Amino acid sequence: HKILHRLLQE
Amino acid sequence: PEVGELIEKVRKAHQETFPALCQLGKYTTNNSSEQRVSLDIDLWDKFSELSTKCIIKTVEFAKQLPGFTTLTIADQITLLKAACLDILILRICTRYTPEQDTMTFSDGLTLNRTQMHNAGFGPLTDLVFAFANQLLPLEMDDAETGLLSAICLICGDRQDLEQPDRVDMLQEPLLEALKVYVRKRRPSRPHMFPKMLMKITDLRSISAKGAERVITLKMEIPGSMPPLIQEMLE
Ligand SMILES: CC1(C)CCC(C)(C)c2cc(C(=O)Nc3ccc(C(=O)O)cc3)ccc21
Repeated sequence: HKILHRLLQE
Repeated sequence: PEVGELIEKVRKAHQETFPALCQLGKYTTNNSSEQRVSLDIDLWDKFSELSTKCIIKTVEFAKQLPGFTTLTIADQITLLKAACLDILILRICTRYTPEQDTMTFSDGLTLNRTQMHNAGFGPLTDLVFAFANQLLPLEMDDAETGLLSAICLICGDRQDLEQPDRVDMLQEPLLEALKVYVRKRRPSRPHMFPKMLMKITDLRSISAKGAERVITLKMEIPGSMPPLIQEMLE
């Protein structure tokens, strides 16, 4: 879940 | 007091990630506007792109909900995937115009029932429109729509959660907050709160058929689903 992980961090 | 603050955080979270219909410059397209087809590619392209943008906004929304980012990362992901269609469908139905039988997306794109069908809804179309029609007369505001979205997301019964009881506990204040807010706004109508809650049950039913539609659309569309949609729905 690469994109979702990135969005969840930001 | 502390309930007042929770309501305000959720209202703000929703409002700041969701442009209202009145704020938007509505525009239309001629794409298969009158004839029902199995899929209109140009409409699918616009719809999938708008969906990607809306998923991004939904994540932004989730992150603003008290306690959400305190859950395990695995559970944040599980919750977001499970609630994705529920929240998207609530959002688009919130921008329903009965007169022309249209829904309006976050960029202003306004599609009629036939175009929604043609864009990808298919067998989902009449159920989604039925939902919108039943939603409208409730006259919900940002706080109420935001709270319903949050209750849909922060749900402990989702499969594969690591800490379901903790999710249940986080949901409790949201249910309480909605109950007290709805009866403040509409003191005359004590039947409003449970009628609001059954929209979640309706949404769950629709999103289950939605997951079936994801399957059948994959067979119809030219290439593959956009990467973020894949992450959420596959
Ligand atoms: C299940 C199916 C047909 C296959 C895969 C996708 C494309 C995810 C999808 C998406 C929605 C949906 O509601 N998208 C929205 C897109 C944009 C806004 C906005 O701009 O407010 C709101 C909602 C409904 C059904 C389906």
